[PDB]
Amino acid sequence: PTFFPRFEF
Amino acid sequence: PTFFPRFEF
Amino acid sequence: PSQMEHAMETMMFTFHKFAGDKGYLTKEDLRVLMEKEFPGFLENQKDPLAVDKIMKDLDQCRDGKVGFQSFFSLIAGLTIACNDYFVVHMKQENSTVHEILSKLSLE
Amino acid sequence: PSQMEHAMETMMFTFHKFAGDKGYLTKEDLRVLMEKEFPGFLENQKDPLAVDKIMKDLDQCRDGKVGFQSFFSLIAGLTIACNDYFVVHMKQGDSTVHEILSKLSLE
Repeated sequence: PTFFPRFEF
Repeated sequence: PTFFPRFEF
Repeated sequence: PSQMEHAMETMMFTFHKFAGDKGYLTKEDLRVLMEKEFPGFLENQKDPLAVDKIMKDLDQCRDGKVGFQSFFSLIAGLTIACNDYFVVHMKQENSTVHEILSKLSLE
Repeated sequence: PSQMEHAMETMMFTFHKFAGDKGYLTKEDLRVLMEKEFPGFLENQKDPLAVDKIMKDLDQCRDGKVGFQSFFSLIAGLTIACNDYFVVHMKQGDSTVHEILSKLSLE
């Protein structure tokens, strides 16, 4: 149960 | 946002 | 190329090593993966059905197929468990990780 | 001494190595971590205050402290992003992860 950040490109 | 299992000992 | 970058490539590569062109892991692939990457972990898991129970608890995984994210979910599980232990029962690492994994069992 | 096992150790070690004794990472610790461990990444990050943006997001970053768990969030974020890019755009020879992180930018 952990929330990660989103990296695009 | 990612669920993970819980390992003890 | 960082130690960290290498760790990441290792994670990606390992998954793909075992998943193969189809791009996911089944129980079988997973089983062998762990047998090879987390030696002794499953034996010392005092259980026969162990890997099956694991899948069920992975991030998104109730159809026999395991994605990279589901997979990474597993790493997170182990690594964190290791760290919580390491933080408590010690303070040295110049494997130790191999040693901790042996003490761990699922819930 | 396995390979996933090393990767996990690297991860644990790196957090701890930069965190130091206090047990957590401040925005400063984290910036240098990323400066050493994700060399080109932060530089090619065309926002110059990307670290701030990343720090501001980190799951439990609100006391300015960064847990191992939080730290792992970051690894997951990058790895999974790397992997998605890898699979769509390429599908060994090292230096790719390094080259993928270059094209990576936050939300």
